[PDB]
Amino acid sequence: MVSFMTRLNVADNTGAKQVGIIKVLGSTRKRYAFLGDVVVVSVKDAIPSGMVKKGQVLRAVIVRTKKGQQRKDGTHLKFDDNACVLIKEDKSPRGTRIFGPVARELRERGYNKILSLAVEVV
Amino acid sequence: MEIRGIFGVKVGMSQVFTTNNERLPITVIYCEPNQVAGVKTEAKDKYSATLLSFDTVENKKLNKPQQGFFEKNNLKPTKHLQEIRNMTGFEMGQQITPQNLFQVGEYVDVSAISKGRGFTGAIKRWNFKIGPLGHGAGYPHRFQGSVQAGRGGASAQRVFKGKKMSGHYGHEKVTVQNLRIVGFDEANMLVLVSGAIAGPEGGVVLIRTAKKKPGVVKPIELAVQTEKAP
Amino acid sequence: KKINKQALIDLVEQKQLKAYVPEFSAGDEVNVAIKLKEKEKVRIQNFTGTVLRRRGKGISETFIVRKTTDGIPIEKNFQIHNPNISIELKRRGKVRRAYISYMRERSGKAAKIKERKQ
Amino acid sequence: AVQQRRSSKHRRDKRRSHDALTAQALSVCQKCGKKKLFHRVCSCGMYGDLRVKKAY
Amino acid sequence: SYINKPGKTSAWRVMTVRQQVSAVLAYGKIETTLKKAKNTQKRLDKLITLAKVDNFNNRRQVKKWLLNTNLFDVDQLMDHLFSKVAPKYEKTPGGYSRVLKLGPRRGDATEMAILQLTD
RNA sequence: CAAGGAACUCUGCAAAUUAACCCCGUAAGUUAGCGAGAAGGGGUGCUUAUGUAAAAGUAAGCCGCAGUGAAGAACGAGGGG
RNA sequence: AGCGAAAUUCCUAGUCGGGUAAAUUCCGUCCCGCUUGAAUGGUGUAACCAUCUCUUGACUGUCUCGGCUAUAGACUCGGUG
RNA sequence: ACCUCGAUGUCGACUCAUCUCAUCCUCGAGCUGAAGCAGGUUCGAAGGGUUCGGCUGUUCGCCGAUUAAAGAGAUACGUGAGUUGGGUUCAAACCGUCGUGAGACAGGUUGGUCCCUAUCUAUUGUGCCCGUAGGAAGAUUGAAGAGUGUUGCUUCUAGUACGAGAGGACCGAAGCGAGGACACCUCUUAUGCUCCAGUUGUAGCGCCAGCUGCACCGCUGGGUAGUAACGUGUCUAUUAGAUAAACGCUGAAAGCAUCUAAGUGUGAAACUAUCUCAAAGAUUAAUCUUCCCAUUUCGCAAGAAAGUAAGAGCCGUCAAAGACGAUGACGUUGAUAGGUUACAGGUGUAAGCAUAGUGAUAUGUUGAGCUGAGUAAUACUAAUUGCUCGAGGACU
Ligand SMILES: O=C(N[C@H](CO)[C@H](O)c1ccc([N+](=O)[O-])cc1)C(Cl)Cl
Ligand SMILES: [K+]
Ligand SMILES: [Mg+2]
Ligand SMILES: [Mg+2]
Ligand SMILES: [Mg+2]
Ligand SMILES: [Mg+2]
Ligand SMILES: [Mg+2]
Ligand SMILES: [Mg+2]
Ligand SMILES: [Mg+2]
Ligand SMILES: [Mg+2]
Ligand SMILES: [Mg+2]
Ligand SMILES: [Mg+2]
Ligand SMILES: [Mg+2]
Ligand SMILES: [Mg+2]
Ligand SMILES: [Mg+2]
Ligand SMILES: [Mg+2]
Ligand SMILES: [Mg+2]
Ligand SMILES: [Mg+2]
Ligand SMILES: [Mg+2]
Ligand SMILES: [Mg+2]
Ligand SMILES: [Mg+2]
Ligand SMILES: [Mg+2]
Ligand SMILES: [Mg+2]
Ligand SMILES: [Mg+2]
Ligand SMILES: [Mg+2]
Ligand SMILES: [Mg+2]
Ligand SMILES: [Mg+2]
Ligand SMILES: [Mg+2]
Ligand SMILES: [Mg+2]
Ligand SMILES: [Mg+2]
Ligand SMILES: [Mg+2]
Ligand SMILES: [Mg+2]
Ligand SMILES: [Mg+2]
Ligand SMILES: [Mg+2]
Ligand SMILES: [Mg+2]
Ligand SMILES: [Mg+2]
Ligand SMILES: [Mg+2]
Ligand SMILES: [Mg+2]
Ligand SMILES: [Mg+2]
Ligand SMILES: [Mg+2]
Ligand SMILES: [Mg+2]
Ligand SMILES: [Mg+2]
Ligand SMILES: [Mg+2]
Ligand SMILES: [Mg+2]
Ligand SMILES: [Mg+2]
Ligand SMILES: [Mg+2]
Ligand SMILES: [Mg+2]
Ligand SMILES: [Mg+2]
Ligand SMILES: [Mg+2]
Ligand SMILES: [Mg+2]
Ligand SMILES: [Mg+2]
Ligand SMILES: [Mg+2]
Ligand SMILES: [Mg+2]
Ligand SMILES: [Mg+2]
Ligand SMILES: [Mg+2]
Ligand SMILES: [Mg+2]
Ligand SMILES: [Mg+2]
Ligand SMILES: [Mg+2]
Ligand SMILES: [Zn+2]
Repeated sequence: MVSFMTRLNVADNTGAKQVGIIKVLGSTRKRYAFLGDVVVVSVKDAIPSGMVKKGQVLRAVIVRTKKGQQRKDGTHLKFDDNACVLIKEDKSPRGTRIFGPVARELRERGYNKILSLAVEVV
Repeated sequence: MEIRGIFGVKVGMSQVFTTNNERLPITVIYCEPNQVAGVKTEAKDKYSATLLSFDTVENKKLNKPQQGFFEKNNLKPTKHLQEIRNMTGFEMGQQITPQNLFQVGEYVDVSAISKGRGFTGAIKRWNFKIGPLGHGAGYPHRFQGSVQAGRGGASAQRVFKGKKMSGHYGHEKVTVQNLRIVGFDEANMLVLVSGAIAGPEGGVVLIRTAKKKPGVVKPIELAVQTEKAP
Repeated sequence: KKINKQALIDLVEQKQLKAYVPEFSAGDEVNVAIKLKEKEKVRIQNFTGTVLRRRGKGISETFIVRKTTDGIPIEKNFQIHNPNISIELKRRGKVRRAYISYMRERSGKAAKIKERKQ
Repeated sequence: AVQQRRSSKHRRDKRRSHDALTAQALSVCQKCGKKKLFHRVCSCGMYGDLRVKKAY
Repeated sequence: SYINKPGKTSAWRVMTVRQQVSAVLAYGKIETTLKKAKNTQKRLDKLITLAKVDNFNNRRQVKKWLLNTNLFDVDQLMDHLFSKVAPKYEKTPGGYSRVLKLGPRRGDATEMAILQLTD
């Protein structure tokens, strides 16, 4: 359960090494963000040859969590790091490739482009 | 309305896998055949109810007034007696089992006595917030919360009745509604009920027709494992 | 009127147990074929990896499988007696404990379990 | 906190009304007759028909 | 409040049962408190039933409980237990020890109890 | 004490990290003395053999999730009054 | 002369730049400095400080958010009081 | 300047909130310079909700990102016998300014002791006595009450209604959530001080091996039962009645008109119920069922001497319970607790022996050994052969 002002990694090609959460979008006092949740974030560690600049406030969706979540069948999916990919208003990823594995929770809440651009879904 | 009720003893909780790929936690209830000990009619009594007898025991473990009542009514001696409101349509002295009462997957609600917990504080009882632990503190850390309403003759000057403070917690009747029956076991007289049931294992449990959804029956079927042997 | 609660609990669990249920210890690498259901049909998706733990008694028997994709290690908790799930033991390995937590700390050449077991 | 008014000699006895004592249940030994409090070994160390301890 | 007494710690509790069990095995009677007698009975019975086979493994197991007493050392208590006491209870289905209640102490009013080996 | 890691608060108060020995490496500034244990890293167990007055060390092998296996040992960088 | 929104600036949370998603605090600079200023010394300054102030890495129950365990109390019995 | 100077602790923050409506959101309606969407204003409505941060001691305030919304106030500008002391306002020190000076400044800055074991009442829980007019054991009705009531997004309806176009519905249905609440431990985790294993130092068991004491439970990795959430089940619906604002139909006073005067309707998260809990000390003390009393004499009758039962209590073993009472199970005609047996779960192949190696160590016996609470049988041990209280219901 990624929470407010949590530094996590970006699994895409956009020039952003460390990103910090600002608000857990969706409701009032939404405590946590699980897989598939959308958040507003700020780039804190970036690169010179990157589309984003350090200090920009942007919108992201989370794809991995260290705590993990449990599915309906009883399977518990658990990664080792919290990761998000940069998305646009239309819900399309900002990067041109996706690094690492991605969850299946994206498929229910749209996000078809991220899955098709991913390496392998879990 | 047409309220159906049964009594049983909770033996534990398990899970079953179902078709549509869901893992459903279930509670297992041992339900003895219940005996209708009395029927009370609207015309003769001013209300309508059905009183059954369950949890049978030997006659030497029962008191004299109760065994006299049982022998006068020609019933099996039981140490537990309770009724449900608005239960009609059953003849006195008829054995009733949940199979004739509820369907395979209909919605029911369940009432049971909660697990006793004793004298608990305000935070564990009323979901209160704990005071700060660092940055300097005082003797009361697990504080209940200031009960001041007004100081002075023009104000209450008293803690208002029904305040939220420490006291007894547990051993109290509670009802959980809209629980779907999962399976019936006639040979073992065993009812499978989805979800979690209040009370310790072995306590009494009342299963009644849900007032929120009286006639709603959501289908549920289990999964057959096709796993072939080696 | 003595009530053996576990016998009744065992019976409800027996209603849906499996026949084979192949065995595996803590440090084993298995191949788990998930029978994922789409709108139609099934895509058999393999989750081959290393076991990390096996807890439970009956229908609640669970095991932990750890995998590594693109250098990212992912751990996934399966239920043994769960339909649409198939387990196939591949390599039997030697470990000195039941819950090898250090595998989620050791990685690379140091995350390889020697074969053989007794 | 301390009483701003002194408690009379009547409220004091009302509170002590629940301080009364209870007589412990006693029984008779089946070999010597002296009264002993119930469910306990007598002074001779003879409980029921079993010689427990040596005589006082 | 600080500089409190160490208290009835778990280590103290294990040592108390150990001390009492060694004495009741040496002499045959113990005059203790009822709540302490009700706790030594479990360890006393468990020791006796494991000492019914008289193999060297059982001696190592028993030695984690016995302590030196006045009438016997730690090595003759081993012989006394394994050759005199335990062989007597060869077919008794448990319940080798009995706890009975004495009167209250004059200076504490705590309920005393005698723990003995039931012949 | 899981996930997060100062979001708490007047303030990282308090608590937490480091901690012994040995081997590498160590900047700006300066009154050239310092800064400096700077920063940043690595090794430590047991056995055999070689080493010595004793070592330290060296080579091979073995075990454990972890080897000053427990106790006692410095948290750090930058700017300003 | 030097320094200057200062332990000094009332107006004032002064203008601008930097630090932050966002900065009455901080750093640099600007100068109508109401009322700075040269042995009640002025301006700099390496090292040092259980000094004050600000940013930051690791770190953690400070916190989101509370939970469990063990003692000594509290609570029950006997004695003093 | 009326109370208080033989003492009413004063800002802000934290915890707990309660109340009012002059309503921020949700709900209903009239008008619109209301095409639709989104608005503006007024009326009705207080059931619920009404975010997190940066700077400042701050209230306030500006800014950032969300939300359906980030309402206005009162309660000693609520709340220190509840917490803190950052600010103000003690003694210390310095700057600017005033004073010849000691000193001063709603000018600035650094530092700087916040006590009390609750008698009454109020409240949260739990008991004893007595009453309920014979006693006791059960099952009830419900007078008077308490608790909850929040809402969003997506899809369909439907690119339909409207609109040159752009854009884009009311009504209704389905799915998925956030917060809050109740319960539970199958799953995921946290804890799990008489559990298992590994392991260091030292002192002991005369030595090796193997154990014990101590070192935060010595440390480390797991972990039974129990306790919990970060976990998963459920609730946060619906309906009926009487209505507020508003709209009416039929209708005159006032031949027209007119919602009203008679009569008859519609109408909101507000009210009364439906939902959950508790409830006959409700002294206005209720109802039903069952069981036990129904002696011999003397005289005096809700009189005596003895004499008659259901049941309850004392005591013991306890835990579905629990501060102590109480609640619940049992007390030899018994499975209440311990022990034994078997098993589950947990830990991870025990000691010893044999082989191999020069040795540390590995391999086989061996999924072995061990195990606090867990499951079920088994009277082996402890619940003794005991004591006390307790009934004839006045009359109308
Ligand atoms: O004297 C005190 N309070 C007095 C009582 O007479 C009174 O309550 C008071 C409080 C605050 C105050 N003030 O903020 O100036 C003046 C008097 C306390 Cl300092 Cl003990
Ligand atoms: K005064
Ligand atoms: Mg103090
Ligand atoms: Mg404290
Ligand atoms: Mg008043
Ligand atoms: Mg008045
Ligand atoms: Mg008197
Ligand atoms: Mg008293
Ligand atoms: Mg110790
Ligand atoms: Mg943590
Ligand atoms: Mg972390
Ligand atoms: Mg804050
Ligand atoms: Mg802050
Ligand atoms: Mg400190
Ligand atoms: Mg330096
Ligand atoms: Mg300067
Ligand atoms: Mg000048
Ligand atoms: Mg200058
Ligand atoms: Mg300054
Ligand atoms: Mg600025
Ligand atoms: Mg300051
Ligand atoms: Mg400056
Ligand atoms: Mg001067
Ligand atoms: Mg001069
Ligand atoms: Mg001068
Ligand atoms: Mg200077
Ligand atoms: Mg100093
Ligand atoms: Mg004590
Ligand atoms: Mg006392
Ligand atoms: Mg005046
Ligand atoms: Mg006057
Ligand atoms: Mg006054
Ligand atoms: Mg006075
Ligand atoms: Mg006061
Ligand atoms: Mg109004
Ligand atoms: Mg209502
Ligand atoms: Mg900051
Ligand atoms: Mg005022
Ligand atoms: Mg105030
Ligand atoms: Mg206020
Ligand atoms: Mg004022
Ligand atoms: Mg107060
Ligand atoms: Mg206060
Ligand atoms: Mg105080
Ligand atoms: Mg006061
Ligand atoms: Mg201060
Ligand atoms: Mg201070
Ligand atoms: Mg001074
Ligand atoms: Mg002067
Ligand atoms: Mg009342
Ligand atoms: Mg479990
Ligand atoms: Mg040795
Ligand atoms: Mg309605
Ligand atoms: Mg109506
Ligand atoms: Mg008309
Ligand atoms: Mg009267
Ligand atoms: Mg038992
Ligand atoms: Mg062995
Ligand atoms: Zn006697």
